[PDB]
Amino acid sequence: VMGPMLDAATRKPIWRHEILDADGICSPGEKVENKQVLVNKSMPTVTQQPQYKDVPITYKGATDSYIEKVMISSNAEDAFLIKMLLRQ
Amino acid sequence: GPSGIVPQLQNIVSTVNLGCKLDLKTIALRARNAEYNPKRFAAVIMRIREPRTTALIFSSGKMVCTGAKSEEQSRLAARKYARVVQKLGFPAKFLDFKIQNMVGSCDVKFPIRLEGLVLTHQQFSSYEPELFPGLIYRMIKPRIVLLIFVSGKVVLTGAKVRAEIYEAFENIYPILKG
Amino acid sequence: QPMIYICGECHTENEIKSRDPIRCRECGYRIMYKKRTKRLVVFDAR
Amino acid sequence: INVEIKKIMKANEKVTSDADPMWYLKYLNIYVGLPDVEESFNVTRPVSPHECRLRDMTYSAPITVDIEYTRGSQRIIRNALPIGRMPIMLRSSNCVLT
Amino acid sequence: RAAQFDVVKHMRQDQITNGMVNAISTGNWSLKRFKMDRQGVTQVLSRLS
Amino acid sequence: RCPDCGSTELVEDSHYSQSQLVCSDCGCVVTEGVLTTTFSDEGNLREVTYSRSTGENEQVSRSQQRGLRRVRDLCRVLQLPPTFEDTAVAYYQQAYRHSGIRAARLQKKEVLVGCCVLITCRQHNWPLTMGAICTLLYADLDVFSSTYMQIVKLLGLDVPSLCLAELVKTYCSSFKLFQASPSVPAKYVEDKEKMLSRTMQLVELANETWLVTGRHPLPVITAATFLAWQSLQPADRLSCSLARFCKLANVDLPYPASSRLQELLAVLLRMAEQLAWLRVLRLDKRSVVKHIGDLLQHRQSLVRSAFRDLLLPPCMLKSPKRICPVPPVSTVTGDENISDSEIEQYLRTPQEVRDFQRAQA
Ligand SMILES: [Zn+2]
Ligand SMILES: [Zn+2]
Repeated sequence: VMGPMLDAATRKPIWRHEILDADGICSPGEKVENKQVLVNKSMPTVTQQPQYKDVPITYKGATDSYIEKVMISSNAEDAFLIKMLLRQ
Repeated sequence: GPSGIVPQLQNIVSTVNLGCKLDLKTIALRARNAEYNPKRFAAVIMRIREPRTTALIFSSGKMVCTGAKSEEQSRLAARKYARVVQKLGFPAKFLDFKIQNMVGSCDVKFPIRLEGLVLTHQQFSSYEPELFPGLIYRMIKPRIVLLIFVSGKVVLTGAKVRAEIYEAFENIYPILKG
Repeated sequence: QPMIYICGECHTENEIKSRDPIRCRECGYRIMYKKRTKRLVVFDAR
Repeated sequence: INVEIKKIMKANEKVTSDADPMWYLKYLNIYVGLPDVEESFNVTRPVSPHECRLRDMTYSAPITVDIEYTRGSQRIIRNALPIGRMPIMLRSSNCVLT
Repeated sequence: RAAQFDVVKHMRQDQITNGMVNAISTGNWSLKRFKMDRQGVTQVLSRLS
Repeated sequence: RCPDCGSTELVEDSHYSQSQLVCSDCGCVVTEGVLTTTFSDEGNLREVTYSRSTGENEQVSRSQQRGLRRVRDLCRVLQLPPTFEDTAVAYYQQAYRHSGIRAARLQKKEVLVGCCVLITCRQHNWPLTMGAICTLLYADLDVFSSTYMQIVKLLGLDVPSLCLAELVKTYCSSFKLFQASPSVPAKYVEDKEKMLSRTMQLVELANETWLVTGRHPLPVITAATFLAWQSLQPADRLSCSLARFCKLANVDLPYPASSRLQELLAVLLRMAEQLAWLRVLRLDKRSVVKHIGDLLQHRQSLVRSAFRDLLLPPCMLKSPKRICPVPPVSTVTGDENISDSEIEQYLRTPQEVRDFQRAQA
């Protein structure tokens, strides 16, 4: 996960990365709108350096939602896991 | 500069083409120092106390010599073996002398924290303490293989001339110090 | 500088900023939560 | 848990190979222990149901047997050999909650 | 091998756990002994209230 | 580029349900509508490995399929997550290409499977003793090592080092000291975390004192555990022996465990001499058992002070006044022949020739 890329003109993140924190994941208490991104994930094209391609977890829906909490954990297979709880 | 300690050679390996056919059984029979045991291996071994060396003779007309401290001593030992073979009745000759290997060792007189060396040189410095106490390091200029120990001693092998051992020691010394 | 997480029970501040396994430094727990956002938000009293 | 496992094990307590006989394998007893999770360095810790709900894991306990078998000699016994893992119904006899 | 082997080197663990865990989750209990293929024997607990 | 304006300000955008690409500079659609799969065929989806799709997996020799099945079964009998199994099978498949490895004897292939699963578990930092894996293979430890070095040299792959901390974590849990079993008195049950911390700090002390480099870690770890357990209640455990300890714990003690323990005791006395109360009390190897926590409390400063007095192999710490003496120069090889009676001395007389002929008749 890469941090929110920052606009060279206004010196702030582009609109689509509005709510992301410095570590590329949403921040509890913020308001998300339709078509923003919750987790700026990119994965490598292995399917000389392997190029990555982006696959963000976008938020869909007809109404804005508020984020209540965001947790992190690792399984035994060292797979990171993120769960978000959205409110209306 | 050096720490005042020069690497010391411990073994030298050399071989020659005898250029004639030989019989293992005849050499074993006619020589006091010969050992022959075809049931285990089809070759005759040789020993002389000066230069202190062990050698082998083969019916194909080949000899290998080892145990000397210097390449000239190994050549002397090999020529002594060739003299013995010739006086045993074989028309042997000293053709195509070559040095194959020589082993040296040295010391730095300070403790070596091998973990740092493996953590900075893992690409070439193979460390594994379980099966073998010493660290193993292979370096390229020249093509030498090194063994390293916590007491500060080092063993060097794979060279042809003492200059290679000296060059390798001088290159490694700054790495050993830090 | 790094992002500070909150553990499961002890809620003592924890920090990762790397690919390390998610494990609290004090207790063996392996769950974390992000701290609340720094910015403000604006609500309607209706 | 308390009786039927024992009944099954007694119903299939023994086995042997037809080739090269006098070699056999006998079970003696079987147990189901308590719930836990595999830590990534071969250790375990007890876990409450809610942790499992959050981590998407499975809530289960280990199955262990004590075995008798022959290899040259017949005096070879193991006491705590695991065979598998059993899901645990919440609030049953072995659940942490009861 | 002429030297005797021990079965201890072939105590498989996955088959029991898979055979149970998947059986509960998918909700089918196929059994060759009775040629029985039962469906819909498990459900997700409904947390409406 | 926009056909209407030539610009490159095109941004893909979606209306309420229409996916489209619009020249944001001038508002002119250039690509709209898409085609996608459906959920009705989602449950019908299958998979064919690309290798099987390309016609591969038919060349697997019976011995190759046997060996990969060995990789799988070995991996699975240790309840490892499947990622390790698939990585190990990939490593074994990668190995199988070289002619010098496919051409080998059966035990070679078995040990290959062993060392392969070993390198994979090392890659994931997972601690495991080579002894146990040798126990789970028919082959012998020496051939195991020989092939291990052969393969690491052949492939030159990374070999992450075996961390001591993780090994302590794995090995400590193995004991039965922490449950009130009928076979052991309750006198010898403690807190697992306190025991772990005592042993952890002792092990790091041993590490920093040069007690671990170039030697077996399992005996030093065992000793540290024994002393930690004794120190947690010196009142009675001081009367217990390490042999009794391993009997109680059902642990195969390494032969050099006693020697490692003695070395650590010597280091312990060298440490005890630093502190005022300990040095005044004139302690000994036995009675010191009841101050190890105190020593560990102030480990760092006292050990830094003590180093100014290092540790090296005690065998060569016997004050060698001479180190690597320079041998005399004897590089001279003569001119052509320094002597000739040597050949006469190294050849048999006809009597001894007949004697040799009759020797082995
Ligand atoms: Zn915590
Ligand atoms: Zn345009």
